[PDB]
Amino acid sequence: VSTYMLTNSELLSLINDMPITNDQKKLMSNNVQIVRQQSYSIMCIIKEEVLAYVVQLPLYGV
Amino acid sequence: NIKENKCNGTDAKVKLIKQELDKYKNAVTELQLLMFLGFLLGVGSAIASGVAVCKVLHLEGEVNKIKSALLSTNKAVVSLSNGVSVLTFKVLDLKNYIDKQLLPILNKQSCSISNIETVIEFQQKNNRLLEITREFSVNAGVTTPVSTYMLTNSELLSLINDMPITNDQKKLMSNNVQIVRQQSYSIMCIIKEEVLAYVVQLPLYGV
Amino acid sequence: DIVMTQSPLSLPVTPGEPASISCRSSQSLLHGDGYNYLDWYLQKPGRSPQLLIYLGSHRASGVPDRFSGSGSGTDFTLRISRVEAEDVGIYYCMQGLQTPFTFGPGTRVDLK
Amino acid sequence: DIVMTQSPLSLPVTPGEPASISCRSSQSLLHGDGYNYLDWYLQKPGRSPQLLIYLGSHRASGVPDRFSGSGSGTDFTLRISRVEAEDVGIYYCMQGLQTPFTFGPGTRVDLK
Amino acid sequence: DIVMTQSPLSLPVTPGEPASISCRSSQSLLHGDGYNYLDWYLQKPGRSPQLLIYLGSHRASGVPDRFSGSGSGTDFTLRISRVEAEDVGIYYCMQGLQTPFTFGPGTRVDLK
Amino acid sequence: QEQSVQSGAEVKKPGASVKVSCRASEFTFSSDFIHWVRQVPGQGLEWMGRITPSDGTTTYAQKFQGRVTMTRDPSTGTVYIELRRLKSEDTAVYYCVAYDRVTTSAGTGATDIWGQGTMVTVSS
Amino acid sequence: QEQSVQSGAEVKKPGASVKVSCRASEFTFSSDFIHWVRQVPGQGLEWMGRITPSDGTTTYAQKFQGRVTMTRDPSTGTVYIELRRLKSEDTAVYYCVAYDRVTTSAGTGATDIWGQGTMVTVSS
Amino acid sequence: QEQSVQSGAEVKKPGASVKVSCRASEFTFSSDFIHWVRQVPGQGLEWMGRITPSDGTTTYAQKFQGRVTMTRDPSTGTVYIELRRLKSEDTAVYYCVAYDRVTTSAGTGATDIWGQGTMVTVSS
Repeated sequence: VSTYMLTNSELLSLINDMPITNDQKKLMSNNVQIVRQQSYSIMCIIKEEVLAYVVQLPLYGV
Repeated sequence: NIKENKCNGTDAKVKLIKQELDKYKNAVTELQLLMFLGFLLGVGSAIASGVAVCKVLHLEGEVNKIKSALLSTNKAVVSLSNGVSVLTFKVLDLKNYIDKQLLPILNKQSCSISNIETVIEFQQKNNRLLEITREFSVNAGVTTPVSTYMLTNSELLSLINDMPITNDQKKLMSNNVQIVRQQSYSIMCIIKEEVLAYVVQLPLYGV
Repeated sequence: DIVMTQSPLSLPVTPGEPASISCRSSQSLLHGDGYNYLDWYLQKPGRSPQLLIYLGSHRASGVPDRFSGSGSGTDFTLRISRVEAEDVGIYYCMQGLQTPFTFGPGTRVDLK
Repeated sequence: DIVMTQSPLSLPVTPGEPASISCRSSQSLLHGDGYNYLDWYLQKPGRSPQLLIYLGSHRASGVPDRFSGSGSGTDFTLRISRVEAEDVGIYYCMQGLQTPFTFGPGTRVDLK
Repeated sequence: DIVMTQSPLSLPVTPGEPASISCRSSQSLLHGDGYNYLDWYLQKPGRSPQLLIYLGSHRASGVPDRFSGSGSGTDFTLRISRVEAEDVGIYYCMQGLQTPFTFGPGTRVDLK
Repeated sequence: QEQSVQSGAEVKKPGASVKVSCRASEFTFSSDFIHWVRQVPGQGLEWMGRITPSDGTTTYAQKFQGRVTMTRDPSTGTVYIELRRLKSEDTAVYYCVAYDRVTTSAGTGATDIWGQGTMVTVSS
Repeated sequence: QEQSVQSGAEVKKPGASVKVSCRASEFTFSSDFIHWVRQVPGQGLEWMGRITPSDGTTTYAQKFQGRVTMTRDPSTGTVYIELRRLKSEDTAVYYCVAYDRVTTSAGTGATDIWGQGTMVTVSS
Repeated sequence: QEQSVQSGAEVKKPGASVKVSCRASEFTFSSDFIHWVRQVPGQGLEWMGRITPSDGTTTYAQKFQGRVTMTRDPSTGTVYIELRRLKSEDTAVYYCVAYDRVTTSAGTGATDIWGQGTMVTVSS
């Protein structure tokens, strides 16, 4: 995902609001380049004057 | 270096300038935070000299020496610790436009800019810098090949001419700048002391 | 020093019509590099004076969008786009070129 | 209501020299949020009136680039950059603030 | 042809205060597509005349930022933002519409 | 900008009532007002009245108050004006015009279309 | 823009000296000048003098030359003004104001803050 | 902006003919007109005539019509002016100037260069 699709502040807010533990948030918030490198974006339905798409962020487990 | 903004004017020009300054600060903060027969070849590393150059740069006070040795001329030859000879080059200018003109007036109570071309010039320079920082941001710190943003045509030609090599190699490489640009590399390097420096790695044809 | 005059010395105003006050100066107040050095101050009865116009034709914080300044050289005019009922008081004209600073006599504006 | 006057009441014009007509109003026509509410209408002999200037200093469709308006407050001026031989007729001044709408007496412009 | 006049015919100036000179013309100098066709020339005693203002309100090479022009139609004004001690001489007003070219009488400016 | 959309000439007698109809479906532009303007030959214009085509709210002049009646027929979006007791002096020309103006933070829009106009005269 | 930062009222006698103190740590804005302005009731303003808080350079008016003394205490960044031999007529109000202005190639900055003001009167 | 490009002084007698030459190759700027301006000392300027260096079209003034001849030599791009029957009063200074102006939709360009000027006098 490019900078145009997701700004730094929005990504940090999403990471903070992500329902995970604290160690994972600490490890992922200091390496935003890596978590951005492995993400994905899907373009979705267009209707009712509103445009919505899907962003897929990895969830580190080990 | 920019720290904060205090003036709360109403005119739209102040709003545009403040928005562009905020974009500049966000880009600077982001860059700060960024700190057949095929199996008989070998897994030798590609980028190694740039890593060594950046590691030498990261040492104590070398960047200060480089900055103090490039105050009068934009192009010079500086020597680092141990023993090495690396060319250094300065691009753009942001130590005079934003520190002498906009900063002394924004940090006030009743700022007001009675002009319109300054917005265009500031947006052009900020667009260039933001393009550089965004292209570093997307590619996770390593880019290839180097785009036009990191190295312009005239600067590349000057670097090739100043490269300590023979004449035939210079003649062969200056007529095919696309190929020599295709095989180059760029490494983002230390950020400190209000000066940003990175490393460009250019191939040196031998046969 | 520098001697200033204002015009008029009395100007009743109606809630809905514009108004204009003129400051006339001595030898030109115009500086070098650019911009004049004249200011318009307001004072309500009893309170402390508040800045209205600075450096000729600019505005500070506050001062809602109905005050303006104009002029270049030795004559300057303060113009109200649409006066309200909260502009009664005294107006002062100030210079900033040399430093025998001299405020004007002061123009009184009251509701009619 | 609101009473308007025009100046002059007769103005012959030469094909190649500029011209100016002034509309004077009663208590200020200036609205709130912004912009005046005065219009300049044109009428040729026989045809139907056509809009010339709307909302002070703007232009509608048509009206080739030789008409302009100016003024702020209670006095307004309509200025012709370079008149031609097809501008004979009657000019009218109109308001839009309250709703006792009152056109002006009308200024007659003829070729000299 | 076309007859031009200048005002005034004598204007002493002081080093630190502005100055203004007016050129008045015959039947309008205004061209078609756009822009006027009047120029202001300067002449020092002894040397060759040098252009000061061209095409109404523009500036050529040189002419430091204290000279300006203004006006539209038949009257034009040349204004000095802040005169210096090197502006003594003679000023001339020139037209460029037809080709019986005529210069003005010439305004003399001297130090007081 | 004459659109040639009006009724025909009318000749009447004192003491009667006169009706003028203007159709507002051929103005080629949407309008929020249908202001009526009368003009006696040899003099200037004079504002007469207005009705909103959306609902039918009427705004008159003080002199014409209590004498003129405005109505709207939505069959073809037509407006009718009725004057009563034409005590002479009413020989004039009537125009139905489209007149709308809107202002915003940055930009002003306007629409002004004048009609052909009808001639109403009264005589013995 | 009154900030309500001054001393209290003062009543004195002819032939004595008067002292007025203004603290420049609560202006909420950095200032390069602390100009003092006096005003007699029923009349207009009049400049009195200025001192730079950075070093302490003083500049007075010709009329007040040789009579008024300005000093700066860096314990809390406060300014003191001393007037001597109040030969009547000095019953007035004194204001300490922050007054800075800077100009550049494109853009001008200003900072002007007035104080509450103290009242100094002399009587038998 | 004096360029120091002109001929020398000339002293003549009544009833003869005078020739003044101006070379238009050292003006450092391309020009479309080579207007000639005469000036008698103690008075103002006055237009004399023009010729286009491209082809040689001549435009004179009514007073000087039928007396002055303007020609162009393309050997070095030089212009000659010839006056006949100098019935006194012609003691003056002559300047050859480059004078071009062009206008477009957005932007106006001009080029004005004055010469050193020669002095022509007639006496017994």
